[PDB]
Amino acid sequence: KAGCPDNGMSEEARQKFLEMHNSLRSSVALGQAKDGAGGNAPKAAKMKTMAYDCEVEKTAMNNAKQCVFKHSQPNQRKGLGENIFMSSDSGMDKAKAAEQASKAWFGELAEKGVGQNLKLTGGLFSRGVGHYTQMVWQETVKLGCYVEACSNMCYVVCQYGPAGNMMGKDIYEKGEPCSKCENCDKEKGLCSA
Ligand SMILES: [Co+2]
Repeated sequence: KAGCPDNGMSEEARQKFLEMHNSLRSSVALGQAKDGAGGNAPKAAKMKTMAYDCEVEKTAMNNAKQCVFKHSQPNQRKGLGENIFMSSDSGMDKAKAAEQASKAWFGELAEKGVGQNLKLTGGLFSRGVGHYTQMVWQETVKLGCYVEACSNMCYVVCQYGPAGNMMGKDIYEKGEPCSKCENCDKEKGLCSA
């Protein structure tokens, strides 16, 4: 979602990825997101707005173009986190793929649960909610994704800068929406720079 190269990724898909990420981060920040562990995820005091980044898309593309479903190694995406997703519908619309990937990742919260302790402990890290926690990582403010049509799958990779899912760190700071940032609408809960 914007000024990126004509590289096979659709603008519609870029826009959908960013829109979904910010919308879902907002829902969490406002205390509106159901948590499988009980109640809703806690409100966030300074959930940051994401922007789309063409350079992050470039390293996401390096993974997706391989048409093998797997996480890239850290040095193949220096300083970035990563979520991956696949569908058997190889030729599906890329915007539709963006929506499905974003929902599947976010769904870990409702389905597996996270709870009110947002410190990324070894326990939490091992419960398989790492796609969700990366989507709502407070300090992650750059998003870049690529969707590749492969022989047997539609393969989706998003990368995230700076990387989230840092062990021992909080996913986000708890508090009333906007309570710890200036450029923020109390009814949205997202902080801009
Ligand atoms: Co993963």
